[PDB]
Amino acid sequence: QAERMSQIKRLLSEKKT
Repeated sequence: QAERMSQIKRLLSEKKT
């Protein structure tokens, strides 16, 4: 729900953390 646990899995996105 949070942009936290999902954030760890968006390493494939263009430029996100």
